[PDB]
Amino acid sequence: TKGTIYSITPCNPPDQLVVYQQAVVGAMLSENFTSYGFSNVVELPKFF
Amino acid sequence: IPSNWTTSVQVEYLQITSTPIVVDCSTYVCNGNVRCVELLKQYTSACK
Ligand SMILES: *[C@@H]1O[C@H](CO)[C@@H](O[C@@H]2O[C@H](CO)[C@@H](O)[C@H](O)[C@H]2NC(C)=O)[C@H](O)[C@H]1NC(C)=O
Ligand SMILES: *[C@@H]1O[C@H](CO)[C@@H](O)[C@H](O)[C@H]1NC(C)=O
Ligand SMILES: *[C@@H]1O[C@H](CO)[C@@H](O)[C@H](O)[C@H]1NC(C)=O
Repeated sequence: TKGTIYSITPCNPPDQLVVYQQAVVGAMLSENFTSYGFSNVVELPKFF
Repeated sequence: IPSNWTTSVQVEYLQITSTPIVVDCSTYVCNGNVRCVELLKQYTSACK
């Protein structure tokens, strides 16, 4: 119709998580959001 | 016997490290189809 264009991002990109002493702790993500019950999402270079 | 010398410089190069790569089995092959994931579910013995 007009000329606008749209990208198609995938729904669920893989997330990197960490475990220690047989429990999960911390998580490397892509979105500035607290997906799990973690109380803080420290923005860091190249990742959250 | 040798008398007073002159200086020179020689250059060498050594490989020291390789950029590591990591892969997600289920993303790579399934590509997000739940039924594909379920057919794969019986092969977790393999791709682990
Ligand atoms: C992570 O932090 C959250 C809150 O910051 C902890 O949550 C409490 O967990 C219990 C057990 O499920 C719930 O009954 C409470 O309602 C939760 N509180 C809130 C505010 O959601 C959680 O236990 C922490 N977990 C770890 C592993 O640190
Ligand atoms: C990330 O989330 C925090 C949470 O308060 C917010 O203050 C900040 O503006 C957000 N940044 C981006 C780039 O979304
Ligand atoms: C070596 O020594 C002699 C005498 O001191 C001098 O004439 C000559 O230039 C020197 N050579 C070098 C390469 O320094």
